[PDB]
Formats: sequence, C-alpha cells, structure tokens
Amino acid sequence: TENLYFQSNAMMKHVFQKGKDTSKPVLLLLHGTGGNELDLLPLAEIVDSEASVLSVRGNVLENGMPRFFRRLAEGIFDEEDLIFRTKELNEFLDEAAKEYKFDRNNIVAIGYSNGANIAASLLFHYENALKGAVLHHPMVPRRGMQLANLAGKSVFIAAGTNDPICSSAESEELKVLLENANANVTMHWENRGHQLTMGEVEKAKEWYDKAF
Ligand SMILES: [Ca+2]
Ligand SMILES: [Cl-]
Ligand SMILES: [Zn+2]
Repeated sequence: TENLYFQSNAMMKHVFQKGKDTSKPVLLLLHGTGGNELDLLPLAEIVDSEASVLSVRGNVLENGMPRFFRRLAEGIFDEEDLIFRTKELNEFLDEAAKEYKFDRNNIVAIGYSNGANIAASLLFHYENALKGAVLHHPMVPRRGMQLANLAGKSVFIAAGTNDPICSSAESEELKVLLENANANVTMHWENRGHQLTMGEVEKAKEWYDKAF
C-alpha cells in the first residue's frame, strides 16, 4: 500500500480497504463512543464482503474516548461542534474520494450510536454526502431544521425496545423526520437495550442487498 501521505496528513485518521468489486458502494464506518476505527470492520464483512471500506476515527475526545462530536451529557449535543464536525467529515469524504479514486456519490454509512448520529447529521445537512445509511441505535441529530430532499436515498434504522439511552419514541421521531424529506426508511426493532446485536446486522445485510 502507498497512499501514505494522505493517511498521515488528512483531516481524519482512518483505514481503507480497497474492495474486490469497485462498482459496489464504499462502506463508510463510524464507531460508537469510546470505540475506534477498527470496531465496525466485522459489520462490513457481514454486509458486503466485496465492498470497499472507509473507516474513520472521530476527532473529538471525551475523557480519553474517541467521539465524532462533543456533548455536554447524554442527549445534549454541542450544536456548534456537531455542524462543524459534520462539515468536516463531509469535506473529508471529498478528499478520500479523490485520494482513493472511488465514486464520491456512492457511499453508504454504517454507524453505531454516536457514529450513527453524525451519519444522520450528514443526511440532514449535506444532501449528497451519503447515498444511503445503516443507523444502529441513532438519535435525532438536531430538531427544527429544514431537511433537503432525500429522494433516492434509503435508510436503515435499528433501534432497541428496552434501551436506557434512546427512547423508542425518539427513534420513530427520526424515521418520520427522514420520511418527510422523501427518504425510504426501513426500521428494525430489537428488545435488548443499547447493545448492537447479530439480529440487527443480519437484517441490515438483507435490507442492503435489496436497496443496493
Ligand atoms: Ca480520565
Ligand atoms: Cl452522541
Ligand atoms: Zn440504543
């Protein structure tokens, strides 16, 4: 491998695995709080082994734990940092699409928790940052904002029933927000709290094969 200059000087630390089949979506992976850019690598394998993988480590630290944007407390985001980091990530997919010579307009995100949130934030703020997105246990990134039209864009949302972190009503609030902007939104339910489960990944694979 020799994309060494970028890997060291880009706006964001990440790993890239060029895929067996370039025509398939580049899978953008976004860890949850306190994880890292390797956590979700198993997910991509289960979802589309042939697909290119771009996996990113967030630029913010909360008590030693990688996060994609600052929060004061669970569910209370720094809204100025959120937009700045959403922009930052969008401007980074720009440079990574050039540097690794893949199609800027064909990227699909698999995020978990905090990682899912910035992914949903991209959907909200930047019309064409993502072709689609798998959101494992997301929240509403921000309220009261005009979304652009998400016409040909498909979103998978996996949420939990007995979840001490995200209320199921807020998970549906997210669905509705997204549909009102003409996204096609599939929604799967698990009843095992906030943990990311095999159950959901298998349903995401299924969904993914049908949407792309
Ligand atoms: Ca500490
Ligand atoms: Cl978060
Ligand atoms: Zn959850």
